Amino acid sequence: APPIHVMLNHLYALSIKDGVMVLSATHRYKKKYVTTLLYKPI
Amino acid sequence: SNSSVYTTFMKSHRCYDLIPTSSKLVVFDTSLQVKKAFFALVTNGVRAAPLWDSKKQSFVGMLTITDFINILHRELEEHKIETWREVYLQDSFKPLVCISPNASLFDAVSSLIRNKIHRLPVIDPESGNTLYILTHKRILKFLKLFITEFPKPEFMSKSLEELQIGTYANIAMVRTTTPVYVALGIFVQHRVSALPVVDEKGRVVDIYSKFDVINLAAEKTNLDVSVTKALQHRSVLKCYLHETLEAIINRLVEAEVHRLVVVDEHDVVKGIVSLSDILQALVLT
Amino acid sequence: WHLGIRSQSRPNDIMAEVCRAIKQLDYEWKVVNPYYLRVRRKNPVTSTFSKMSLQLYQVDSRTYLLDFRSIDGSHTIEFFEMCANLIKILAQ
Ligand SMILES: Nc1ncnc2c1ncn2[C@@H]1O[C@H](COP(=O)(O)OP(=O)(O)OP(=O)(O)O)[C@@H](O)[C@H]1O
Ligand SMILES: Nc1ncnc2c1ncn2[C@@H]1O[C@H](COP(=O)(O)OP(=O)(O)OP(=O)(O)O)[C@@H](O)[C@H]1O
Repeated sequence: APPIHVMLNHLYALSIKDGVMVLSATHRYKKKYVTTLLYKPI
Repeated sequence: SNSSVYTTFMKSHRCYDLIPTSSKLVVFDTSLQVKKAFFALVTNGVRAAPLWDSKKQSFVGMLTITDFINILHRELEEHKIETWREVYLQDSFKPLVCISPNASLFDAVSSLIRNKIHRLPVIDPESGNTLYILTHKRILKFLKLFITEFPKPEFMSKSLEELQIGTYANIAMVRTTTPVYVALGIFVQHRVSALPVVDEKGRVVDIYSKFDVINLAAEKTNLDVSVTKALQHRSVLKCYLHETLEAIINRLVEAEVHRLVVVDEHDVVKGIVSLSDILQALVLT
Repeated sequence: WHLGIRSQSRPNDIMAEVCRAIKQLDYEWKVVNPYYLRVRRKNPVTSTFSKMSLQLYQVDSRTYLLDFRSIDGSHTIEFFEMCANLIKILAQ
């Protein structure tokens, strides 16, 4: 059944603490790469 | 355009130019609790963060030390960034100021100066993404790399008095005896980053900043204490009018500090030159 | 940091859950592969579109990895929000 800088565009996560969730991902703008971390209340 | 070289240089380059090849951007949702946001700032080692409002699906502004200062000046930590921004109707009155990657550095400096802010989010109009956060310091370093490396204008040689750069009236200062809460009030009252600490003579002995106040408060032990005692909890740079603008700049950038106290031979405070004073002098002028 | 989320349920069940979660979400979805997907969330406020992709990988004999990939307000942040909602429902 299921199949077993590549990461570019893939969701990443720190484990949840204090009811806050940290989502991160690396996206490319032109020749620059931005890793964004979003702290959002669960 | 030798005497306008820097202006030309800044109009020549984009905000995209001083964005790092690889960079990390910490973003808060406005529903976040102030306390948790504060701790998120510390663990990441940043002094400010862009704000994203889920209801509006938009970036609504920045969370800075000043916002904490205002808050402290009025459960502070239990409430959401939203709630606090609403108390001041911040989104409406001081709306987000952002700049495009393709906008010029000159525009960035101008925007920072005219809006009296230190953070300028670089947002891509195409995706709406925030790519980077601009500051006077980062722009100045960039300019500095250019300054040191290409022929200088004659005014770079001119002294401070000679050029009239800095602020020499209505200087906000504190006395060693001054309580911290008093200093708190004057911060909010004068919209200034740091306060020279002076003795009975008026000579400068130390510098007190908004961060000192916030550090003391996070300690949760009373604001009534004087300024020197609070300074003992920690862990000065000055200039002379006769010194050259170029020498002043190097000094600023070398110690990655934000301003100098201008002082007399006896160290009595005469003035203050900050990064913004420098940028406006070189670039905006 | 962790890539996507993990699960030790049977692949078909995992995918049955995702579709359910997506429907609860009201996000439209399509099926490229039995365990791969493309999810389109239209935007309520900005009346725009945000699209992402889900691919189910196996990791070992007993474990599977659900991967979230965005497709080229803020698009990065909206991508996070779309993922967050999905995971919250799957968290239950
Ligand atoms: N780009 C911006 N758009 C809208 N408001 C802003 C922006 N940057 C800062 N502010 C607001 O302006 C106020 C002053 O913050 P500013 O960043 O200028 O100084 P600060 O608090 O000393 O921060 P820093 O530590 O960067 O100096 C803060 O309340 C902040 O919310
Ligand atoms: N204690 C002070 N009293 C009066 N004016 C000040 C004081 N400190 C700075 N200024 C003046 O206020 C303006 C901005 O001051 P501030 O130090 O907040 O900005 P800045 O430091 O240039 O920004 P940055 O911290 O990024 O340089 C500048 O013209 C500066 O000359």
